[PDB]
Amino acid sequence: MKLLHERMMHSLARYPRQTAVVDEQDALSYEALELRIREFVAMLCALGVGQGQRILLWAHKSVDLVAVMQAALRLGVVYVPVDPLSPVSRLEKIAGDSQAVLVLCTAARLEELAGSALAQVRSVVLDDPASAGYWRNIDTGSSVVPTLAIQPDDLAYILYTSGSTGVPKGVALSHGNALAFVDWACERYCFQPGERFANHAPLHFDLSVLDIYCALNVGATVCLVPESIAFSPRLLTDFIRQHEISIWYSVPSVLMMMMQDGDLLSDIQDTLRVLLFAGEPFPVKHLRDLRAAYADVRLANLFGPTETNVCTAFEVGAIDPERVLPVPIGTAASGNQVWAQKPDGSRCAVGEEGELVVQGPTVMLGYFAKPAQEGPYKTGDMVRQRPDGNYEYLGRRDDMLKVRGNRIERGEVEAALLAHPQVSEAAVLVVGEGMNAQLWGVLVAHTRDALSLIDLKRHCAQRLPRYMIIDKVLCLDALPRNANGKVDRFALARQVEGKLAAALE
Amino acid sequence: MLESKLINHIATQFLDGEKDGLDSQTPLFELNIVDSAAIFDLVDFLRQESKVSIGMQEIHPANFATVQSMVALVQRLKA
Ligand SMILES: *P(=O)(=O)O[C]C([C])([C])[C]([O])C(=O)[N][C][C]C(=O)[N][C][C]S[C]([C]S(=O)(=O)[N][C][C]1O[C](N2[C]=NC3=C([N])N=[C]N=C32)[C]([O])[C]1[O])[C]1[C][C][C][N]1
Repeated sequence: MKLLHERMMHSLARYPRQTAVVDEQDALSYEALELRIREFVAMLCALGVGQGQRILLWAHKSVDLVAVMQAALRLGVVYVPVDPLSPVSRLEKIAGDSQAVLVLCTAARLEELAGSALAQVRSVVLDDPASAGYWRNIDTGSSVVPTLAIQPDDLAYILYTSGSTGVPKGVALSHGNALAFVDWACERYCFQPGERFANHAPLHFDLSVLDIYCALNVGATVCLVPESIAFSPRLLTDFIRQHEISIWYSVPSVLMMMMQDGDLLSDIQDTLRVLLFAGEPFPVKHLRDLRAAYADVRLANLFGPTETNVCTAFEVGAIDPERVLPVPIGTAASGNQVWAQKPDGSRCAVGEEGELVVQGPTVMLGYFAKPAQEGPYKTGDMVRQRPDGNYEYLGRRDDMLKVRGNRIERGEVEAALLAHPQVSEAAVLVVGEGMNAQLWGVLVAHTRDALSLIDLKRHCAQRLPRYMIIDKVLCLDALPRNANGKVDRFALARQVEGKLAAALE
Repeated sequence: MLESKLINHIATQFLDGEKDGLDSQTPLFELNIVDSAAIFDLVDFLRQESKVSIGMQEIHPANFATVQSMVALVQRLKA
C-alpha cells in the first residue's frame, strides 16, 4: 500500500459497485474503471512502453484519462499531463525534455503534430473511433502484462511548470511524494467512503492530485468538471448540487466568480463539507463573505509550490471584522518540517522575514532529467512567523509571477516577446491584485513605434498558453536597469502613470 | 448594428482603443483579449447595447469566442 496504484485496488476490493469517476459521457463504477484500466495496461504493453518511459497526456480530462494514469502507474510508466490548450511549440519543448515515447491526444490535434518536431513520436487518439490511431484499434492479442518491482520513491509522474528560460521545468514526483500529501489530507479532513469530490483543476496542475487520488484512496467518487460547465459560474454551482459535491478544491479566483455570478452565497450549497483553496492570497473582504455563508464548513488555506505540493496549511476559524491582511498560511503539512531561513542560512526569529524552507516526504525527487534534489527545498516564498507560530505569506523576491493562481515565470513570457522581429528588449510585470491583476509587457522597439498589441498577442499565442499572453504593452526607448542589468521595477511607476493618465480623461 | 458596437467597445476596453487588428472573427480568448475575469464585463455590455437579458445556459464559451458568436447569440435570443 506504499504505491499509488495499489490504493485504488484496495478501494476496488472494498467498493466494487460504487461509483469511482464521473465525467459528461460516462460514470464508471470501481469495477468498470478496473476494466478500463486493464485495457490501457494491455495497450501500453502492446506498444512496448516500458518501466521508466514517459508518455504525454495532451487531452481534456475524462474517465479514460484517469484510467490511463492508473494503467501507467501499474507499469511504472511516468505520465506527463500537458495542457490541451497549450500550443504545439510548447508541447514540443516538453516532449523534448521528457523524451516521451508516446502522445495521447484528440484526433483534431494530430494534424498539428504532423508538422511538428514530434511527428515521429508515436501518438494514439483518445476520442475519435474513426482514426487509425484510435487507442482501441491497437491489437492487444499478444500483449502480456509483466510483474514489476516498483519502490515508493520511484518516479510516478511529472508536472511541468513555467521555466525562466522558456523551456518548462518538470517537477518529478514519486509515489511517496503523492501519498504523503494524499494521506495527510485524508487524515486531516476525514474524507469518507462515498463522498463526492469535485475535480475543478486541470490534470496538469497539482490540485487534481487531491481531487482524484484522495477519492480513489477512500472509496469515494471524483466528478470531473468539464470546461463548458467551468465557464458559467452559475453552472459550476449547479454542478455542485446535481452531483452532491462535498469536497471542493480550487484557487480563490474560482470561488470569487461563483460568489459574484454563481449565487454561491445566496443559493447555499449545503452538501459542501470541506472547502479548500490554494495557490494565491484570498482577498479577505471576499473570504469574509464566504465564511459567513458557509459558517459550519471545514474551510482551509493550503500552501506550497508544485515542487512540494501542500507544505503548509491553515484551518480558517473566524474572519475578524477588522482584518485587512490575508489569512495565514499556517503550519507544516503533508508530514513535512517547515521553517523560515535567513540568507545566512540560520532560522529566523519570530517576526523576522525569511524564505520558507521545506524538508520532508512531499519534497520532489528533483526536476526531470536534472540532478536530484538533495536536502531541504528553498521555496523562494518570503514568509514571517506570527507569535502564535503560524506563518504569513509575503510574496516573492524572484521573477515567478501569479495571475489568478497561474504560475508564470517572467523569463518564459519575455522569451516569447523578445523573439518578435521588432522587439529589442522586454520586461514583464504584473500590475494590480486579485481579479484586477493584469499582465504587462514593457518593450523596446527596434523601429518606429508601430507595434500592434494584436500582432504581439498572435505571436505570443504561438508560443505560450493563453493566460501567459500579455494583456497590455508599454513601449519606451530604454529599460531601466541597475548597475548589473537587473530591471529597476520602477516600470511599475511608469505603468501606473500611464493608467492614471487615461483615467484623467 | 451589433458588430460595430462590439468591435469598437472591445478595442477601448481591452486593446486600449487600438482597433487595428480586431474583427468579428478574431478569437478573443485564444489571444487573451478577453480573460476569465472580464467575461461578464462583456455580458454587461450586451445587456445594455442589445437590450436582451443573457441566461446561464447561454454563458457558453462558444457564444463568446468571437464577435460573430456574440452577434449570433443576440439574433438567436431575439428570435
Ligand atoms: P482564467 O482562465 O484567467 O480564470 C480561470 C482560472 C480557473 C482562475 C484559471 O486562471 C486557473 O485555472 N487558475 C490556475 C491556478 C491553478 O489551477 N492552480 C495552480 C496550482 S497552484 C500551486 C502550485 S504552483 O506552483 O503553481 N504555485 C506555487 C506558488 O504559488 C503561491 N502560492 C501557493 N499557495 C499559496 C497560497 N495559499 N497563498 C498565496 N500564495 C500561494 C506561492 O508563491 C507558491 O510558491 C499549488 C497550490 C497547492 C500546491 N501547489
